[PDB]
This record gives sequence, structure tokens and C-alpha cells, in this order.
Amino acid sequence: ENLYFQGMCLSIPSQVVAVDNERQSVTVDTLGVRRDVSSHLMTEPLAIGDYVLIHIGFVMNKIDRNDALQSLELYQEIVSKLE
Amino acid sequence: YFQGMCLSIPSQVVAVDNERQSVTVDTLGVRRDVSSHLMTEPLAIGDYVLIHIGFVMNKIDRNDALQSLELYQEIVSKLE
Repeated sequence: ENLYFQGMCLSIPSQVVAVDNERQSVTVDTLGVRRDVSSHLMTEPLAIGDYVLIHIGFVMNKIDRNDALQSLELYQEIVSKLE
Repeated sequence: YFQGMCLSIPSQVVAVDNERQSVTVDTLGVRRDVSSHLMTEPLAIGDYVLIHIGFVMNKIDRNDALQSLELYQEIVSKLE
């Protein structure tokens, strides 16, 4: 699963070349092209010289139910306005 | 970073299967099953969640990565 960046594209092992934990970012090199990326979804702490496989994904964060319920009316109005 | 391009929609947990370790969420009427391992903290039925999208990174063994990269390079030389 972790091999697939998305369903029809193989992740390329990428070397970690910089780590900035105070700014939650890491720089990776993928076949020589460098990209700085947010490190919020790294699955364990990383260091220079580690190799990673990367995929677009997500994690689920809880939100207070009352805040969710109050905000949802605005989300529905947006959908109504833009569909 | 690209999470900055969209607003996560509050989504209700509408089913929980602990034998499969999955949950179902509902986002304005549309339901999806998601792995429970993706919870950042304990969720229960009826809770609301917001996803955080981004690049998930899995560390792999350096030697495996380095040996495989010859094959990636070979594909690139051939296609691109």
C-alpha cells in the first residue's frame, strides 16, 4: 500500500536532506529534485540520510461536537452557493 | 501546506467495526470507510472529525531504497 503515491503512481524512495522540526518541515530529494514539505504526517521522527516513501494521505482529528454542529450550517450554504 | 488549499468538512463517525479496525464517516451525506489507525486520538460513534491532508512519509530501509533506485532510474531513462 505504502508503495503507491496514489493508485496509479509508484512512490520513488526519496532521501531526507534537511529536517526543521520547529517549522514542521523536511526537505527531500527525489531523483535529484529537492522539495520542502510539511512533516505533520511523518509516521516516525526523521533524520538526514533516511529514505522515505511518500504518498498523499490524511489522518483524522477529533473536533468538539458543538463546534462541528455550529459550523456545518456555513459549509452547507457554501455548497448551495457554488454547485 | 496543501491542507491550506481547502477547508476540512466536519464529518460524523456513523459506524465502528473493531474487528476490522475501521470506522465509517459521513461527510454531508456521503459515507466512506477509513482505517482506525488513522485516528490521532480516540474516536467514538457520534463524534465529529476533521481530516488533515498532506504527504504521509514512511521510512524504509536505506539498502532496500538504494538497490531499488537503480530500477527507477532505468525506467526514467527509458520513458523520459
